[PDB]
Amino acid sequence: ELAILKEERTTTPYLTKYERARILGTRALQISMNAPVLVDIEGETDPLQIAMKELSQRKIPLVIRRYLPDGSYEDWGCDELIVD
Amino acid sequence: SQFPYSSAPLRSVKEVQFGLLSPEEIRAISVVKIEYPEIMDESRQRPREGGLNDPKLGSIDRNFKCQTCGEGMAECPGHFGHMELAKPVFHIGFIPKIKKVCECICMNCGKLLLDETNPTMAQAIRIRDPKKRFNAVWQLCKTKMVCEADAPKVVSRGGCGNTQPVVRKDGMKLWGTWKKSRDAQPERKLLTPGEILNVFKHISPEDCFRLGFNEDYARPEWMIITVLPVPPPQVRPSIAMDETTQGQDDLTHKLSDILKANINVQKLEMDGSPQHIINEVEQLLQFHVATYMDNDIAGQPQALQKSGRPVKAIRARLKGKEGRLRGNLMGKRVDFSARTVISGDPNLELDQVGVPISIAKTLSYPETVTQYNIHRLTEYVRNGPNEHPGAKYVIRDNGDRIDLRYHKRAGDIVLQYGWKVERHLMDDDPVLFNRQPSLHKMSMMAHRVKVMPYSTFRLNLSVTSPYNADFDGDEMNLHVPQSEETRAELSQLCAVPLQIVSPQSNKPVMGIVQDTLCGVR
Amino acid sequence: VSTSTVGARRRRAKQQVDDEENATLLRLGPEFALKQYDHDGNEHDLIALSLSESRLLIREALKARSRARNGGVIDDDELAKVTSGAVANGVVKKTLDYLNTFARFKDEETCTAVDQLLHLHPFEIAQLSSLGCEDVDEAITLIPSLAAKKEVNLQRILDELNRLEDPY
Amino acid sequence: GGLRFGEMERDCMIAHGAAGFLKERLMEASDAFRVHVCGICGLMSVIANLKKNQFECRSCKNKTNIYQLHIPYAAKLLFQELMAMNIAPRLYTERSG
Amino acid sequence: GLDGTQVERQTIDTIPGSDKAFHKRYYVDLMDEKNSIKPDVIEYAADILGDVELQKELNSEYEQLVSDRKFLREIVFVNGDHNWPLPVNLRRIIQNAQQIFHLDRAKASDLTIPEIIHGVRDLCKKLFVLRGENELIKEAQQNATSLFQCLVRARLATRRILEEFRLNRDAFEWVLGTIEAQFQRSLVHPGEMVGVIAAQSIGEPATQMNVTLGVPRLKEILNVAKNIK
Amino acid sequence: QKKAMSSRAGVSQVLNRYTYSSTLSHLRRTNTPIGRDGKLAKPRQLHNTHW
Amino acid sequence: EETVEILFEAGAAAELDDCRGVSENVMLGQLAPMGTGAFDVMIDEKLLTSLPADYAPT
Amino acid sequence: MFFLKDLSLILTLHPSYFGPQMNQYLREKLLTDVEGTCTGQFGYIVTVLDGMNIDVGKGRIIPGSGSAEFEVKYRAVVWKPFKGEVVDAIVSNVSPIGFFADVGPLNVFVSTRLIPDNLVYNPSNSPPAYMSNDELITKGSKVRLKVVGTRTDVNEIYAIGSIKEDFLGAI
Amino acid sequence: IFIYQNNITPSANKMIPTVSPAIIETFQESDLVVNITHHELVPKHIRLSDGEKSQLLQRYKLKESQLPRIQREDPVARYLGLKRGQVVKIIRRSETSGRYASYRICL
RNA sequence: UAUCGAGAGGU
DNA sequence: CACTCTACCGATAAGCAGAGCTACCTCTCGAT
DNA sequence: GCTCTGCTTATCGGTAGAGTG
Ligand SMILES: Nc1ncnc2c1ncn2[C@@H]1O[C@H](COP(=O)(O)CP(=O)(O)OP(=O)(O)O)[C@@H](O)[C@H]1O
Ligand SMILES: [Mg+2]
Ligand SMILES: [Zn+2]
Ligand SMILES: [Zn+2]
Ligand SMILES: [Zn+2]
Repeated sequence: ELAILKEERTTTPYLTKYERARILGTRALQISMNAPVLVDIEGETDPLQIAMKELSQRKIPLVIRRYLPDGSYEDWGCDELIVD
Repeated sequence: SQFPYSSAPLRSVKEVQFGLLSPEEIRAISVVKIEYPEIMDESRQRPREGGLNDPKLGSIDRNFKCQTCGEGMAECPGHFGHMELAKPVFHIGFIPKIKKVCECICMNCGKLLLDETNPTMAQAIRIRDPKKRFNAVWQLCKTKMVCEADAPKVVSRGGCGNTQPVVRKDGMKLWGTWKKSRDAQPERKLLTPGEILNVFKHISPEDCFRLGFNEDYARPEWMIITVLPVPPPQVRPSIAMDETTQGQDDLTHKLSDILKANINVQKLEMDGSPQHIINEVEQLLQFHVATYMDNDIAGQPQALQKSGRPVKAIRARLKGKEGRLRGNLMGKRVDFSARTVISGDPNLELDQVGVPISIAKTLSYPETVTQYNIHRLTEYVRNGPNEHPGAKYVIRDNGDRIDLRYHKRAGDIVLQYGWKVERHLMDDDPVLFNRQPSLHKMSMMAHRVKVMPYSTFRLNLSVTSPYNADFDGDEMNLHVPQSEETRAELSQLCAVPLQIVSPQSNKPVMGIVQDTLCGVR
Repeated sequence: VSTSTVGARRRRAKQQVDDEENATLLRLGPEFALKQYDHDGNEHDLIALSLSESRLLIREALKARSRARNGGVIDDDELAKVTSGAVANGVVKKTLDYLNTFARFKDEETCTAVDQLLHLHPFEIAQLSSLGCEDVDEAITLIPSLAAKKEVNLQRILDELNRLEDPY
Repeated sequence: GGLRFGEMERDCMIAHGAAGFLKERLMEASDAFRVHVCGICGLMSVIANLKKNQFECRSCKNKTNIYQLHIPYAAKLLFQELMAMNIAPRLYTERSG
Repeated sequence: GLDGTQVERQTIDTIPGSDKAFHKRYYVDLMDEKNSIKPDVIEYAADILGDVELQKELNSEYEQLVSDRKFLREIVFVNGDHNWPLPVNLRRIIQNAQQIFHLDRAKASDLTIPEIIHGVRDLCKKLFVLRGENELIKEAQQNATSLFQCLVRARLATRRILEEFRLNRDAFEWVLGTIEAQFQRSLVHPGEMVGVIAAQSIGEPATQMNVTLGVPRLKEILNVAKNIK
Repeated sequence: QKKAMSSRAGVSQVLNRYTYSSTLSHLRRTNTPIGRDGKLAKPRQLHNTHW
Repeated sequence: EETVEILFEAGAAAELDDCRGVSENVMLGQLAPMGTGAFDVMIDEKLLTSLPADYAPT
Repeated sequence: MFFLKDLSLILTLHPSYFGPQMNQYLREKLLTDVEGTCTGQFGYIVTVLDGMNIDVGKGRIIPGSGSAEFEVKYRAVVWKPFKGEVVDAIVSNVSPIGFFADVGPLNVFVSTRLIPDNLVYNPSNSPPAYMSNDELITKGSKVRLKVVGTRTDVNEIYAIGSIKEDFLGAI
Repeated sequence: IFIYQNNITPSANKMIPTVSPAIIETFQESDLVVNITHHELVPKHIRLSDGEKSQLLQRYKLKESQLPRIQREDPVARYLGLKRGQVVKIIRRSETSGRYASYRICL
């Protein structure tokens, strides 16, 4: 009902600075609780570092639910949002 | 995690429905009736049942669990009582609104003095907002000085024909003057709270709506007080001046005054009542119930403590810079904070802050134990709270903290994955740094810690400008984020380098200054 | 823990004592009103199930779940083992044996025949099918709600129901 | 004592868009409190024994529709102070329009 | 739709100058040989003169620049101010392309004229502030970027690209790609608390500062005073 | 004491002894009891007659 | 400003407060609908399915 | 009395469960948690319909905890008894204080004061039963009773019956 | 449209809403000596059709109460005879974008 | 490890 | 058909009372 | 102790209409 179909999405295809900070922090927390990591972990083992590696490879398994003023929303995966 | 488990689902608040507490509801939520003004049993220790500190109201003592909910003082929210009033009194906040409703309805049967047959009045009922509707209605009915029995054959609207009073406010009293039929003699009688209460209960549900009130939540007779909700001791705690000397809160004394004054209204109407005394004793109950809620009533003396200072009523608890909202809710004092004198350092990066060792050993960050940091964190635990880099607490998955000051076998602690170690503040931890007055967002920026000797916070000279800082005694404040999520907000949104250009004037707010600027020329 | 579609019921000034559940007076409480709502907000009549209906749904659902777990490849004691946990094995086994020994219309052919015969409150429709009866006198006693509805055929209903009822 | 994170520091965090940090400062780092409310009447009138696992709003005769909230202690205080003045501030966990 | 940190003062070059100086900088005449593009700056110089179909493009370019000049001079900036904060610093993008691609010389460009006019015209359709095909969205999007398009067209005109900046095909495609990327980066981000930022940006200077001025005048405005001094 | 409000505060003060100069100044101080509510400026200015 | 008068009027007129403002959520100790709070974060079940099968919950 | 009820369950998932079989885990978890349990509000949840196709939705990450909250909506067959409701049953035990009768999920107690007077408990008989002349209530006897009281433990519900009325008794 | 010279008595002013669905509008003859819509600072207001308004509300997913407002007594609203619920579109100079379309709905 | 005030100060 | 004579709603001020008055930080001292 | 605004009371006509010669 409230959900907006993928083909009719009008919001920005770039990850916002606010979405990035929340995604990195949220994913960091989940990693420190031993969530399955989707990238190889080499020498950089801090939760934030692993989360930043997953971000750079479009591998953070989270979805942004962007609410519009009327209450409807577009779900965007972090795999599909453009990272600078 | 510091909260003991509860099976009730955790949710956030999405809506606040305001309204008035009906007399029935006040009694339905109460856990004890408050009757006796003597706080103590008989100065023989323990609180008097039915008294203002009845233990059913809740526990504020470290060794007594609440006799209503069984929880310790930490969990117990406090529970309300109720106090029946011998005579109905006005709510001090609502007198001017009561006056408006009186001028709207017939003071005999309780009918809206105008009907939907009146075109302008029919327009006023159309207004969706309750507050605006009430005003549009009151602007019409104020001048209608007779309850019409007939619609404007004879079609009757249910009126009773009585003339309406001209209502005037005189302090906590409402006076109504009826004009007996040209000019003759008018007789102003007092509109007691009880009289108005009964008239208000006869307002129809349909007329309740047209007046902007609400049949379930804001019924107009609930503006008259017949039963008072007695707040628990959490709202009005006692304090001990010298260990063995304890005084009561201003609210506790004021409720005692209401209870005493209530008993004397019961003592008159049943025996020695010289009338001019019944009016003086009832007026005094109105006084205590009014100044208990609002002690800045214009035009009359303030209620005073025996010390001479005015009583701290509930209204004064909430208003002003120091009140409940601006002083406790929009801002408040916080843990994991620090403050000291600032100094400049030519040998620090722009985004660093030099933090005295003593501060870095007092502040802490709770790092979750994983396979990748368990060895590192055990080393901190062995060093303990007084040696840097060290640690202050070990937090179990259950929430139990292990205090590393008092653990003599700290070397025999084994950390489990998922535990937390509250380690000392350490190099490159992000922290929020701040100089007052906080005029714009770069008055609060995230810096990377560098732990350093001596007792000042160190700043790169080029961050002095956005902080408007210098080193003539200025002090600055540091705040430590406590989670992976709040660390990331600091490093990814608030960090100094992200702030070099400000949206204020699409230009930098930091540059080369002082020695470096003189020298570079 | 587990909750349903019916929500709200915020506090009102006036209480109510038309609430005590009495199956004789058709007072089934706040959860089993005549008009229910599904998980999309659409209005829907209450789904009351006779013993015979319920036997079909429960048995179908249990063997359909077993087939789905087998990628797409009979007895009640075996059919109840599809559930997860000894508490569920218990309630389901006790429910099937009860339905196995009191469901008159033990196949969907007869069941749809009873469905069309009956299609009047949804609670009564399930009672008439579950409780075998001889005469109208026994039906208006055990189901005192059929009193003031004034539209029988009841007897040929019971006669057809009893005729449709297979031997045992 | 702790430093005062005042209204102007609040405004700075709003400008930063640091919602998580501001929430944390004003809850976990200060007066975070858990209360139980009644799902029907919205008041903090619930009697909750946690070792007995029993909850009840006696006014509504309700033992099942009950929620816990995390709010500032000073918010619990504010709401109890409003109740003491006959104002009902009902905290609901669902909208209605 | 822009973030305050992302704009810089830039000159919109179709605004100043006389009509003669304007025409001298922007007009290309493929008929009059001495008013055409210099032959030593392009390789295809021979196949240029006389081409009426290529002159139709250069006319549509110059007519657009005249519209811009008329729009900017009669509606937006009547007093002639042509230096204004705008996103994406074009001077830096060009001088980086001149350095990255070694656009020194005295070397003829391999960049054809239709590539310039269509490249730039297609660029101004990819500067998405608002997305969606709705008629109102497309209108809002065109209004939102009108001024910036004028800035771009005033710089990336055929004559200037070839005579003045001396871009080749590799550099010109890079400038287009960079402009598109930097414009996206200059959009304000949803979630931005522009209210408090507005409040602090106006309030902070006031704390450090015959008609009434300064704080007493600010107070007259904000309070909507009925009797000003 | 019973009239602590409406009475003027700060008429008597603890004698400053931080250093000798501060004691001398404290014994020679004067106070204008106007307030802090109602800003104005006129009584705060250095008037010519202060010479 | 006018803190107590606002709240008295709100009771007497049964005002419904939808808690969408920044100040509401700050005083309720809730993540405010601003910046990092202007959206929700969901778990991407589709992207998790690219993990090997031995990562599966038991 | 059987119904189809539209229910839902809030499931919170720890991040270590954020793996490739997450949705299937939640569907199994719903069944393990809901099937066979009893509540006074809905009754016994007997079986869940279409368990392998339940739509678990998307998990909302809880701010500050990392864990995800799913609302698993489903439809089940539920059984709740009612005061006044007549039902059939199978007696499980007979004792001097009456008999116990299995009505599906739960067990109903009928006391001696709610048994007609001519039905007399006979321990010497084999097997023991409440007997009359043309009546016989031993273990395994189909009986038709009326639920006259429902008591709720939120774990198992307790119902007391009666055959002290018309058309009720052995069948 | 009734142009008066000095005043309209409040009693006669009540004869104005008693005459629907016909609409009476009053103007003081003084107030019309200069046409205010010719001023530099007053951009061109254009009333939206009933269809155009609906198109606007859907594009922004707006309730009517969420548009910026113009008072019924606004000089330009009176000039256009705007009634409650009607929307004007206003195309306006902008120093950041050149052109900007503002919408207001009449109270 | 009190509360209510007052006074003097720091940037 | 020319007069007043009073019941209306404007539009007046008109007087009034209260509401508000930067941020954070230090220390001493007296009364309850 | 000082500025502001809004809200609650008197004065001002102003008509606008029956009673009038
Ligand atoms: N009473 C006060 N209220 C609020 N902020 C104050 C204040 N007194 C000082 N400040 C803060 O401290 C700053 C004053 O700095 P000072 O050291 O007092 C003067 P300056 O203008 O920096 O240097 P100068 O001594 O070279 O003239 C103010 O700009 C403000 O940041
Ligand atoms: Mg300084
Ligand atoms: Zn308690
Ligand atoms: Zn009346
Ligand atoms: Zn309740």
